[PDB]
Amino acid sequence: KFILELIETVYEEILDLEANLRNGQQTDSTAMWEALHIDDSSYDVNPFISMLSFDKGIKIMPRIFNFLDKQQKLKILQKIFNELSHLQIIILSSYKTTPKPTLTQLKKVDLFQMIILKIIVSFLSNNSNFIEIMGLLLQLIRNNNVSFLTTSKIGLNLITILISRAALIKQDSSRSNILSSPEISTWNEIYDKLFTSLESKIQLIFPPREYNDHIMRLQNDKFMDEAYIWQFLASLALSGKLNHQRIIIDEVRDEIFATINEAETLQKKEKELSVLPQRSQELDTELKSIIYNKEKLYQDLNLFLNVMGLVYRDGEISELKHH
Ligand SMILES: [Cl-]
Ligand SMILES: [Mg+2]
Repeated sequence: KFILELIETVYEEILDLEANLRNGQQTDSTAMWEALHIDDSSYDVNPFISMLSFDKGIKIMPRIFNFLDKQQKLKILQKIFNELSHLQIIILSSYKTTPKPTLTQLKKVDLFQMIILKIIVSFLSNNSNFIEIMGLLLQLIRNNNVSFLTTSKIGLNLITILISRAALIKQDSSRSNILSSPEISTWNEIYDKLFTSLESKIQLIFPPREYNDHIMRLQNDKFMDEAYIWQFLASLALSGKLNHQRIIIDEVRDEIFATINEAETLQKKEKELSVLPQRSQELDTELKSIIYNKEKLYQDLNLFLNVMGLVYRDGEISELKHH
């Protein structure tokens, strides 16, 4: 393709950069940047966006990013948030639009998650200010079916990364009154724009059990791993007013009780395994696995419950006591 040639020239441009890095020369990504075709609108679909559809394109991204400055990194993120709704890996990771992913589609989703989102997190955590997060957030909000996005694992995680970083800086800055009025106001405007794009569709962040089942079989284990769903719920809740929080917890209340029920079932299985005398190692690894799964369900729900000042503990939801 025209995209494989681009990947080879980008790669060569990388090796060049590395030699100059290694030989103590100043680094210049100008040619690497050009080779990505980030501003190129000649084609139906941008060639850098197209490059993200290839495992190889994905796998060289950390080395590309090693040579970019912050302005270049930001520009790349901006490009990604504009094309999000029709970005392949989003379509691939939505249960709506890809209700039965194959193993290789899954591994692709994981690869993108493992590599691209890791880079995005490092970048935003080491190089970002409130206004840049706001802009990325507005941009996502303006240019996508945000709810559709939330049905995607990558899409949701991208929202959570942005939203938790914003909350974090606002928290670190609040301790000494850094952050202007126009910024706190804009965040509450932007937050409320995000919120209202999700209102009444929040539960659609949880995929159908059927879909969960299909995925469990492909990966060979009994494992809802939905931490990323609860992490999103926690961050969404953390930045809302009481009104926002009551709406949220009301909309996901069936999922809260299904998770509690899931946890209670594992707790019962744990008890009946625990009373058995002189177990074999295989029985004991069965027991350790049930315990771990039980604890993960606790910890994942409690992530969200804690933000509402609640805690699930021993079959009960009670008021979280910090003191
Ligand atoms: Cl630039
Ligand atoms: Mg309302």
